[PDB]
Amino acid sequence: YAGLRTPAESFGSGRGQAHVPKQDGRARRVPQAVKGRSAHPPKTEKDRS
Amino acid sequence: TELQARGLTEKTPDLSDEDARLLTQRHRVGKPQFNRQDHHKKKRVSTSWRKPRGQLSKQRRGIKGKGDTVEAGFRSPTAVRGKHPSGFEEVRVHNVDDLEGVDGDTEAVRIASKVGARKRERIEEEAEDAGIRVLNPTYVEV
Amino acid sequence: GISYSVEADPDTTAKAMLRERQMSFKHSKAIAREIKGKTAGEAVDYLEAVIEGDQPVPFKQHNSGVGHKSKVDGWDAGRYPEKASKAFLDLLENAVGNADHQGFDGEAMTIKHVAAHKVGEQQGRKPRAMGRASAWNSPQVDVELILEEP
Amino acid sequence: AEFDADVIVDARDCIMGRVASQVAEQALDGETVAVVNAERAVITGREEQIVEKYEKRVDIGNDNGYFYPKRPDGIFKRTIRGMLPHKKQRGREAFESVRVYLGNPYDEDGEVLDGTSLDRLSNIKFVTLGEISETLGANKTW
RNA sequence: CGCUCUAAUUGGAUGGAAGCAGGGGCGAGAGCUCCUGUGGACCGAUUAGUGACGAAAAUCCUGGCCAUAGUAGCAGCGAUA
RNA sequence: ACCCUCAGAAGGGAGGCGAAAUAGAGCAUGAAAUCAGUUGGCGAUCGAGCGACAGGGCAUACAAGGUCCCUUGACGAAUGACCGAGACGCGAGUCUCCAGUAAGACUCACGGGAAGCCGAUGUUCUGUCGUACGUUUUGAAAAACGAGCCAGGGAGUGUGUC
Ligand SMILES: [Cl-]
Ligand SMILES: [Cl-]
Ligand SMILES: [Cl-]
Ligand SMILES: [Cl-]
Ligand SMILES: [Cl-]
Ligand SMILES: [Cl-]
Ligand SMILES: [Cl-]
Ligand SMILES: [Mg+2]
Ligand SMILES: [Mg+2]
Ligand SMILES: [Mg+2]
Ligand SMILES: [Mg+2]
Ligand SMILES: [Mg+2]
Ligand SMILES: [Mg+2]
Ligand SMILES: [Mg+2]
Ligand SMILES: [Mg+2]
Ligand SMILES: [Mg+2]
Ligand SMILES: [Mg+2]
Ligand SMILES: [Mg+2]
Ligand SMILES: [Mg+2]
Ligand code: NA
Ligand code: NA
Ligand code: NA
Ligand code: NA
Ligand code: NA
Ligand code: NA
Ligand code: NA
Ligand code: NA
Ligand code: NA
Ligand code: NA
Ligand code: NA
Ligand code: NA
Ligand code: NA
Ligand code: NA
Repeated sequence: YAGLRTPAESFGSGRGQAHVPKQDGRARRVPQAVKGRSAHPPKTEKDRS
Repeated sequence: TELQARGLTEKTPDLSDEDARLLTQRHRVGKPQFNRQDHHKKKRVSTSWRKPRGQLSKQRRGIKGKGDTVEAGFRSPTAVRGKHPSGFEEVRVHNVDDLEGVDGDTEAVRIASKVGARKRERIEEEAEDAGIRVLNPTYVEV
Repeated sequence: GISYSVEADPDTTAKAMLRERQMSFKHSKAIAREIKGKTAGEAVDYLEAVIEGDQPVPFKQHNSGVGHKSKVDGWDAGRYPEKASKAFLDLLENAVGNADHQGFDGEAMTIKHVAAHKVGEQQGRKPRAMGRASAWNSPQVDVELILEEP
Repeated sequence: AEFDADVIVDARDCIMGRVASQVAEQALDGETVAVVNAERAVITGREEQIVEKYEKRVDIGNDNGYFYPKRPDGIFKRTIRGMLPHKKQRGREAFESVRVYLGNPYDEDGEVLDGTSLDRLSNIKFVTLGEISETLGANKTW
């Protein structure tokens, strides 16, 4: 859940801004966002044997 | 009273007629800069080479004046490829034992930058005695 | 902050500096530019005339909308920035004072080097219409001065 | 006021374009040229159509401007400029080393360039540069 | 070709490592390497692995910054001080 | 610390400590965007994808590159003469011989020379070519879409089965 603990929403078109989820005027959740989730991170489920 | 480099600084390698010809060719012909397209138009775009991928790229399309695109036809002659401008083949050296097996007639040695002054002193005197030139010599007040 | 950007021979030179001055950096570039090469005493008399409004400081770079001045020679736009001028007088009072304490003739020494540097901004915020606020900052200026014997 | 011309061309009864073409070529070769008796230079054709073309050039223009000369002085000078890359360094230098004159301010009589002379006994359809200028409204100062 | 960390084999460093700046050499090229200054403690190579491994772009994200500009506003309100 | 300066527990100057204060307090290192001063080149008569490739000016401490210029001579691919002689053509001009000769890129040798001199680097001038980049598109310089600039971040991963 790293980076997913937020209700951030995108405003959509209208304010001259990219459609990026924001919370309190700060981008969040998405991989390109600072503090956003890791797109394809290491996983515990992986068989390393 | 003056600065002089240690070692056989003036030493030149002995090359076959054909190798010297090819070495002279490489020096005469040269090659284009091969810097990345439009690196000069944007500070965030560095000089490091990247194949132009744009479908409309002028350089990719081979338009005259937009710079040469990397191709195998630009390769240097096999016989001289990689040679120091002097004609010597370089041998990377880290210690005194690395000098062993080095042909001072055909190869010159380059002491890795990380090697300290104490070890360089030993390497330099031992190289000169073996008839091997040190490309990056220490300059002492002679 | 800055450090002296020019070498200075202690035996024939006097130094001085202003730190984090809250004044126009643009007025500062203009003033430095104009007093360089002058005698310490000359600069003082010049700046006092500026403060009085009898002598304009040429605004060669930051001149948008600036009205022309007849006393400006070889240029047109000029103004009378008293605040930055007063700070420069403090810089000269210090320099000339340091110079005197060292044995030199402070006033007669030439301004070998004078330069302003923007060291930062005291940040501020101005409430605007539509529930929005925008920047309302104050420049912070450092300035070096090196007096040299002539 | 004095012009050290290496060549002095006499334009009297000569075809302006053919002279200009040669004067352009020579000026580009480094020669300082002086065209003399411009008012007496000539252009072949039906006077009425010739005049219309030049009158049109006078009328043409706007705020940016299209300054077209009326005197035989300038007409010829401009005709030469059109045969030179006057906006390039070499072109401008050549053009500036060329000067046209009303009458002949020199002591020497100009030389007649080959293939530029017009035989009046064999031709009736042509006009004098001076005649063109008079029609254009120029002050006959020659 | 380059990046991280692991392993084996093997090297460099306070007689100055990494990094940074300017500069020299090599390679078609990815990129390798040297010199000088700064820096003041770590750093490689080969082989076999490893992978939150390579950016100019997404009205991309965050931070910093220039022009805009010494410009707009600091006048307008029946309370002109 | 002390002293001088100052409205002054400010700041500045001088000075002291330490290997180092450009380790002096959000103080290891200290990139880019960018700013001040300054150096080199250009510059108030001149034209705009900013360059690539050629070639000139001016500029350059060392190091890490050491080449480069002119006489002559040797070798000499394709190509390839002038002149002269003879013969044709109304004419521009052509044929035969001289001759595949002289010439002919690179490379080398002798002799002489350069050390800002050769390379290289900065800037600028000349020539040739040249309306960014990425994307959308049959067709993009596009009056189609995106970005002010820079740094850092930013997109084929795991399990199971086949
Ligand atoms: Cl290959
Ligand atoms: Cl400012
Ligand atoms: Cl007009
Ligand atoms: Cl032109
Ligand atoms: Cl006729
Ligand atoms: Cl060859
Ligand atoms: Cl993939
Ligand atoms: Mg996170
Ligand atoms: Mg760039
Ligand atoms: Mg105004
Ligand atoms: Mg409100
Ligand atoms: Mg091994
Ligand atoms: Mg891309
Ligand atoms: Mg931003
Ligand atoms: Mg405005
Ligand atoms: Mg009242
Ligand atoms: Mg620090
Ligand atoms: Mg369409
Ligand atoms: Mg990155
Ligand atoms: Na939360
Ligand atoms: Na697992
Ligand atoms: Na200006
Ligand atoms: Na005046
Ligand atoms: Na004036
Ligand atoms: Na005609
Ligand atoms: Na006109
Ligand atoms: Na935006
Ligand atoms: Na140059
Ligand atoms: Na698109
Ligand atoms: Na495009
Ligand atoms: Na269009
Ligand atoms: Na902005
Ligand atoms: Na990735």
